[PDB]
Amino acid sequence: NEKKQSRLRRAKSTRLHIRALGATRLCVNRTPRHIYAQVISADGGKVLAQASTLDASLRSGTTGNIEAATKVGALIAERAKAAGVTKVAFDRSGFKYHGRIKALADAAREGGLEF
Amino acid sequence: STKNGRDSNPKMLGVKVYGGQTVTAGNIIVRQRGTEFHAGANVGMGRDHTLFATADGVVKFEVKGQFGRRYVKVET
Amino acid sequence: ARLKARYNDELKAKLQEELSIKNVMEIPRITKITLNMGVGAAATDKKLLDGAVADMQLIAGQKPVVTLARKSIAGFKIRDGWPIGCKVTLRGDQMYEFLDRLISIAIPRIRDFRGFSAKSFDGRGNYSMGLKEQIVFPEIDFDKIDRIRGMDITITTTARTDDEGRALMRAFGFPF
Amino acid sequence: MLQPKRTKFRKVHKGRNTGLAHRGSTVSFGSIAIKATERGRMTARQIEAARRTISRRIKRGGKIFIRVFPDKPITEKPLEVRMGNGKGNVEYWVCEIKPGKILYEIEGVNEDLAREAFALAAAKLPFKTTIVTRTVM
Amino acid sequence: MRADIHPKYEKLVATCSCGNVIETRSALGKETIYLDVCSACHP
Amino acid sequence: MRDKIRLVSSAGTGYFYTTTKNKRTMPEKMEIKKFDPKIRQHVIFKEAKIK
RNA sequence: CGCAACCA
RNA sequence: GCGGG
RNA sequence: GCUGGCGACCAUAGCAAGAGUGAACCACCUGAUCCCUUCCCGAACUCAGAAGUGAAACCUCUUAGCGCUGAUGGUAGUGUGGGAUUACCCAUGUGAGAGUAAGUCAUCGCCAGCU
RNA sequence: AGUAACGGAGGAGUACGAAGGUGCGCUCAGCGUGGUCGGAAAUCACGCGUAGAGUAUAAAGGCAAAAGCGCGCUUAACUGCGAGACCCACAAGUCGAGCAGGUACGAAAGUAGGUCUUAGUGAUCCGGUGGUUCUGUAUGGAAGGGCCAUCGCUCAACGGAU
Ligand SMILES: C[NH+](C)c1cc(NC(=O)CNC(C)(C)C)c(O)c2c1C[C@H]1C[C@H]3[C@H]([NH+](C)C)C(O)=C(C(N)=O)C(=O)[C@@]3(O)C(O)=C1C2=O
Ligand SMILES: C[NH+](C)c1cc(NC(=O)CNC(C)(C)C)c(O)c2c1C[C@H]1C[C@H]3[C@H]([NH+](C)C)C(O)=C(C(N)=O)C(=O)[C@@]3(O)C(O)=C1C2=O
Ligand SMILES: C[NH+](C)c1cc(NC(=O)CNC(C)(C)C)c(O)c2c1C[C@H]1C[C@H]3[C@H]([NH+](C)C)C(O)=C(C(N)=O)C(=O)[C@@]3(O)C(O)=C1C2=O
Ligand SMILES: [Mg+2]
Ligand SMILES: [Mg+2]
Ligand SMILES: [Mg+2]
Ligand SMILES: [Mg+2]
Ligand SMILES: [Mg+2]
Ligand SMILES: [Mg+2]
Ligand SMILES: [Mg+2]
Ligand SMILES: [Mg+2]
Ligand SMILES: [Mg+2]
Ligand SMILES: [Mg+2]
Repeated sequence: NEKKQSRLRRAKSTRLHIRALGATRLCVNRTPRHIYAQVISADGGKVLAQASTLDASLRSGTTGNIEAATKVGALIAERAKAAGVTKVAFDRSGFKYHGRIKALADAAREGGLEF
Repeated sequence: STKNGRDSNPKMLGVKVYGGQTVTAGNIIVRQRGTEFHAGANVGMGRDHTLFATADGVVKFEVKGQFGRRYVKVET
Repeated sequence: ARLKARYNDELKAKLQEELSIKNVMEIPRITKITLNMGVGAAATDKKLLDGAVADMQLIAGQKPVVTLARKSIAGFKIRDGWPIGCKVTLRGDQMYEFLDRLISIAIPRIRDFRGFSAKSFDGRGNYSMGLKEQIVFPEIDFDKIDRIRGMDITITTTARTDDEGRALMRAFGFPF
Repeated sequence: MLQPKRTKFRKVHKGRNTGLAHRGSTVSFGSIAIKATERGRMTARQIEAARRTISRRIKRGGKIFIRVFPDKPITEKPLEVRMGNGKGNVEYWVCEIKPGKILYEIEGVNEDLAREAFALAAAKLPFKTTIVTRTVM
Repeated sequence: MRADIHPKYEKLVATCSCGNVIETRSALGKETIYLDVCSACHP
Repeated sequence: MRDKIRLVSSAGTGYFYTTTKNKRTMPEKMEIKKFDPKIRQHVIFKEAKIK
């Protein structure tokens, strides 16, 4: 509650700026057990692509560490290129950019996503 | 003799372009002290909180968000 | 050091039985202990200004922080943003160590020590003690001591009622 | 005579007294009331005089509810000054009276003694008044 | 914890005057010799 | 009050900026990096007396 | 503190 | 701008 | 049928009061060696995890008590023409605020996972 | 929109190299309950918390992506400009996306041409200082002038008569 409430307060600024820029957004979410990435439209309503640690290719392994995040980043980069999404803005969603989030973002940069 | 004779010059504030009117880029829409109107799409804000059109289109006023803000936007 | 594993191994079932707490998670635990030392005489000298911080860093293993002033109370002769306090927050592996080193090596070391004041719960399981001098501390020595001030201590626990707080403080062997 | 303990501003525009009194028009504190059917101003001196003549008459039995309070300051120029040089000085305070306004209410007194008291008070006021009773809707 | 900011706190054995030798991690830098204890008081 | 001062380019060009400064809360000579347009480059401008 | 110089 | 304090 | 994320919409959606959820998910959680943190503190942030618990929290249900919405009618005001001058009246057009009856314990979309 | 009176109320003739930029973080004021002096009102802890705090400064309009409060690094308090507007007797004033160069911060999308905004000001003439392949009274120089930058007015009766 208090944690999620404060983190969403931290995310609002970047989210409103991304909406004002009118850009495709790579929104990420991180829980102690899993990680998620969604490539979302500029209008904020349509999910153009997605990836997570629930994919029958990462779930059977272990999730919630930096290696699983790198794998998710590679997978979301591929799926986003498949749907014709190249230029994105990274939405860390109130999480610090360092760590698992950074691993996902680096895997996505190397996968072909431009940001 | 009293101590009241002062006032300042007029500032000519207010809505300059109303809803439905066509604008070009750079046209001033609102002269305001604070933000009684907030910039929506294709509308920028100047240092003195002036709302101006950053694109051609028609002006549209709305009430949006959970703070019930008045928004100006330009439809292209 | 001792108190942590003691509560982890002995006091847990004891508290659960004595208080009748069904869920394991909702059992009274100690969350933090904060030692504040208000010193209003700050703009007057430096002995009693950094002496509180040094006495804390001696007593508490962790360094202190300088609590500033939030407003400008005229009758108090303070202005917004001026150092008027000091504090330290012991959380874990040091909070239990402070509880030990104050409840079994310095608890009964003050002159004419009655039991305690056991009606200070703040409507919840959070207790607040008091002290008149640092002489009781087995760390600060009365030779090096100077400009005797006193410290306030507040133990914050994950307790709901004052009864649960009383139980959690008794299991730790309080002065009652 | 009544007066605000303090105000935000010393002097006030003249204004227009127009319309009917739809708010303070119902007997709400007592059993009988005097009600203004005409429009005007009520100085604080008039309020004091009418309260005195009512209270001396009903002889302290029952309570009197004053429902008007003078909160408008009225200025006047000193004698033998010309028309400029700022606004005149405050002299007295008035309450604006719209037709239908309850001025005084009496609780705990029979109807005839209270009507005598209200007739005595009416001769101290600058507008026409009426005697009204409490109803139920 | 920040390292080069805090004080030093090491082990410490406590010799009570009533046979209740204790052990604690404190900042006395020596061996404590207690007179009063949580067993040798009027609590 | 605040005194007027020049910030002269340390690039040889005669370019300068003008600003004000509080002589009591800032007695040392101000040094700040600014764009010289005669060499089209950021250099250091040092304080000098207004002329 | 005084004497003397004053033509945006 | 020249001396005094 | 359930969770998660991102939106639309900004109280007919809220407060207050009850009640339920652990396959999964989510939360609390265990520890901090390492990356990162603390004007002190692994509280927060961060990392490595999976022994527990749905206690708290979230979420989902139920309830008009309060909020919120809200007619109809009347009233106030008012444009034009006319009549009076203490601010009204008449003809015609317009028409609140308050209050009343009543309604509300949301509706909708994209994606993923679990049954 | 504008709108007068010797109508009713108040402010200004500044401040700031950070109180500017940027990235990151934070959220008050008031209540209750406890706690060493310490007490209605200092600092600590816990519960609420209706915007009632704060904003360099008067008031108004704003302020959660806070425009309020901190920390790190910094100089965009840049140069050349500028579509298009607002306001305007003129002279002035105001806002400005975008473009080029050189930057700062940021992983990055980006954000920065001073400060929440609206007061903090003074034309022209005469002259001073820096720069300048503009000019240079036969010619070459120079003096002097021009141009760009900037300095000197309670010219406050503030469009300033000497
Ligand atoms: C539509 N209303 C009922 C609403 C809904 C939500 N919820 C969400 O959107 C997210 N959670 C849901 C969708 C409800 C499950 C809301 O989260 C909110 C609000 C209301 C606003 C009102 C805010 C308001 N001001 C700041 C514009 C205000 O003055 C108050 C107040 N108590 O005075 C508020 O509480 C307000 O700030 C506020 O917190 C709101 C919400 O958070
Ligand atoms: C500061 N913001 C985050 C905020 C938070 C809360 N609520 C809380 O803090 C919640 N309280 C907890 C700590 C959860 C118990 C708030 O409750 C509010 C507000 C904002 C204010 C804004 C107000 C504003 N004006 C008057 C300054 C305003 O004009 C509006 C508006 N919609 O136009 C408001 O809503 C405002 O008046 C208002 O009500 C606020 C809040 O209530
Ligand atoms: C509907 N709005 C206008 C509202 C009104 C009030 N009422 C008052 O404060 C009344 N106070 C008076 C007496 C009028 C001065 C309200 O008291 C509230 C709220 C908003 C709610 C929203 C709550 C919300 N839900 C989903 C739990 C929520 O999640 C948030 C949030 N994410 O910020 C809230 O702020 C919320 O919990 C909350 O506090 C609300 C109100 O308190
Ligand atoms: Mg922020
Ligand atoms: Mg508002
Ligand atoms: Mg009607
Ligand atoms: Mg209505
Ligand atoms: Mg509100
Ligand atoms: Mg002249
Ligand atoms: Mg020549
Ligand atoms: Mg020249
Ligand atoms: Mg003149
Ligand atoms: Mg003039």
